[PDB]
Amino acid sequence: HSSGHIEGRHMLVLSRKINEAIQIGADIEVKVIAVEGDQVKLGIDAPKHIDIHRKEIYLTIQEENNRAAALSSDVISALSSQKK
Repeated sequence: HSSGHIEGRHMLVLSRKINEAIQIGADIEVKVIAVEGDQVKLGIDAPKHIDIHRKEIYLTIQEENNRAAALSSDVISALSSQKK
């Protein structure tokens, strides 16, 4: 009550056609290689922790998301139902 509530987790997709691994600031390290149709992308999933950075943000993944962002994919952008 007043916190103590699970605000879930988030996996924010980073598109990288290099299948390299992203190790930033010893907070986030992982390469989850997924099929984006014809694009290969990694994604960072976090237990909704706080995003630590130092001088200049080293993440820019979950701090762009942290709830519901659309990077290197664009789910629906305008009209999330898509009028069909």
